[PDB]
Amino acid sequence: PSIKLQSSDGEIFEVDVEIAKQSVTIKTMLEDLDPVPLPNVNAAILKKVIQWCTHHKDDDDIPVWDQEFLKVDQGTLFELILAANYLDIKGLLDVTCKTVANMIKGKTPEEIRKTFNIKNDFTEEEEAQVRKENQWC
Amino acid sequence: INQLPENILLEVFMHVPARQLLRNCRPVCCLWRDLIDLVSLWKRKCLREGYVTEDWDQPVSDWKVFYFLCSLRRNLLRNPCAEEDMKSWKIDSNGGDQWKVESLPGAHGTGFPDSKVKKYFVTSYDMCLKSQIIDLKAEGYWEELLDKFRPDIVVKDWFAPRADCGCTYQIRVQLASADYLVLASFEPPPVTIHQWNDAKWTEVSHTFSDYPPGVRHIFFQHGGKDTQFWAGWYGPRVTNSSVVISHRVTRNPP
Ligand SMILES: CC(=O)N[C@@H]1[C@@H](O)[C@H](O[C@@H]2O[C@H](CO)[C@@H](O[C@@H]3O[C@H](CO[C@H]4O[C@H](CO)[C@@H](O)[C@H](O)[C@@H]4O)[C@@H](O)[C@H](O[C@H]4O[C@H](CO)[C@@H](O)[C@H](O)[C@@H]4O)[C@@H]3O)[C@H](O)[C@H]2NC(C)=O)[C@@H](CO)O[C@H]1O
Repeated sequence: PSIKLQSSDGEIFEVDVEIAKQSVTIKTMLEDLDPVPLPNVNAAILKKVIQWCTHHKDDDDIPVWDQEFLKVDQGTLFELILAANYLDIKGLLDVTCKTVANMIKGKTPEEIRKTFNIKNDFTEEEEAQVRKENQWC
Repeated sequence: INQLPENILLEVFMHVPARQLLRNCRPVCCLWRDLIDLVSLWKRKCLREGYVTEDWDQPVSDWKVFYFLCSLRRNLLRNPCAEEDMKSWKIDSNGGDQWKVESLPGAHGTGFPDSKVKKYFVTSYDMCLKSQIIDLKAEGYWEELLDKFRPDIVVKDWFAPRADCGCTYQIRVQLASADYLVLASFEPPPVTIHQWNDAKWTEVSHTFSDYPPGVRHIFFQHGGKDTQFWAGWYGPRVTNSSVVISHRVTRNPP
């Protein structure tokens, strides 16, 4: 009892509809509408999405499955949360985001800026920004 | 990473421990600092953590502080119900036969009104007093919170007699400065109760509001002795003692 989703680059994935429904933005797509197309999702992330959605087809910490599943490289993790937002799988969004927050833990204001590579925006107001709340942490 | 939407960046920040999110993630860049200091971060932290229901209905002058107070809010008294024997209590006086634990309801005693409570501390024929000295900063309550906001500190204790013997209950709870100087003192009159009583458990509770600034320790002490000079444990029984710092401040500096 299935539907066909089609990725931004053409690849068609066939899925049962109960699993596919977890994407709000294609449960709504399905109320309107031969394979439904998703041009914001390339085939690779489309699979990791349905791979996760099938794993929670019927349902604090992070599960271990969701941890091994998310042991991907950092750009795939970011595509994954953007796909989760696009598709409105509110579960996948929280697992992937929570994961990014755990990369943030333990790192300094610079060590965070390294492992994610953003450029230093302040001038010396970092002093005004660490100490502002570091006064008591 | 800053490739992400503002809403999504906020959701990541939600899952970051607040003390981390403020002293590390804020000096990363303006783009981050602006978002972290956004009230809707902390509201949604409280939301997700459960501190606030969507029918919240009660104003707060500051949600960052409010979030911490709620997260820290907890009984600072260790081993309050005699489940680890006598651990982490200091025994100021241990008279007669010693301080001793006893399962409820004990001889000539009544049951404790909370089904959760099983055991109780009990005292003997001379002065038995035990205490704890809560270092407030070590428990996470930082200074400017204590002096500039002054969240209501609430203290409770429970005590019952045996029926066949009279006794006396004493309790002192003090808020002490960094110098261990007393700045507020709950010192109710001692309670003596006679022999052939109903053995009923009784809650004592007092709320410290608008205390002076400079409280760094809450010092909690209680105990008693019987008033017939009897071998054994006919002095007062105590259990379920709590100290909790609530989210209500008396002073909203903004
Ligand atoms: C510090 C020191 O050494 N001081 C001693 C005193 O201890 C001693 O006085 C006696 O002390 C004991 C306890 O130390 C007392 O015994 C308790 O008595 C009550 C009841 O007392 C009367 O009432 C009953 C009628 O309802 C009668 O049955 C009874 O015989 C008495 O007339 C009991 O409730 C207690 O027993 C309960 O608890 C024990 C455990 O505590 C349980 O095993 C039992 O199941 C029971 O529930 C005690 O037995 C005793 O009364 C004291 N005696 C007197 C005469 O006062 C004193 C004697 O000189 O010396 C002091 O210096």
